[PDB]
Amino acid sequence: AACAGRGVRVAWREPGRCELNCPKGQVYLQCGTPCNLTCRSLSYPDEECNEACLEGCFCPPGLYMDERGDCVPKAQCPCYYDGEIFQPEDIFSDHHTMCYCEDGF
Amino acid sequence: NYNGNQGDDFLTPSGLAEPRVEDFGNAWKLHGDCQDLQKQHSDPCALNPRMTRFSEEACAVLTSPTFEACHRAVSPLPYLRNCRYDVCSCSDGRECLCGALASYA
Ligand SMILES: *[C@@H]1O[C@H](CO)[C@@H](O)[C@H](O)[C@H]1NC(C)=O
Ligand SMILES: [Ca+2]
Repeated sequence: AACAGRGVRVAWREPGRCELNCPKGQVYLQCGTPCNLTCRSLSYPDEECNEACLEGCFCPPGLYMDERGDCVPKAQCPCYYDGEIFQPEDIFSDHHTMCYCEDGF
Repeated sequence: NYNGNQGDDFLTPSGLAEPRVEDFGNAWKLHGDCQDLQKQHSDPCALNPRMTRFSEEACAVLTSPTFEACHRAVSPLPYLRNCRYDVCSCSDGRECLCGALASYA
């Protein structure tokens, strides 16, 4: 981590030491982009994100991480609105609004 | 009012029981700019006639032999009316079917 703090990236993990074995369907990356991992990133796409590529467990390139931490296609992500969670193809309407959940938005 | 009697449950803050479920429910609305419900359209299958054949055929399971042990423990008739309404008028009649059957179970 101090190496990465100076921009030097080391492939130091091996089967003989400290493999970062991942939860659920996720896959290890020595450097992955954090800004678009979660379904919330689909639900709040206008928010800026600039955080560096970093070590961890990530979903494969076409899938987003759901609330329970497994990886789902973009169409299967739930949507977040007023802090409440809506499933795909949910509809609601109110005196002020009419909204629906698709592609995590 | 949880007094063991159905006959006064449509009581309202004015202290009278409205014979119309609409005026009853309207009298408990918290906000003044909310629209008063003028009439409650029972049996909404008229607005989607494509749904009625499945709504009948599927919700009739509540009165089929599979629930027969329950039919004398809880009357199925309100749950059957609720099921046919749900399946005829919701975003996914399969989910609404399962919710109505689960509600009776
Ligand atoms: C996240 O963004 C990268 C590009 O920065 C892209 O390669 C990847 O497919 C994206 N992930 C998802 C789940 O779309
Ligand atoms: Ca009562």
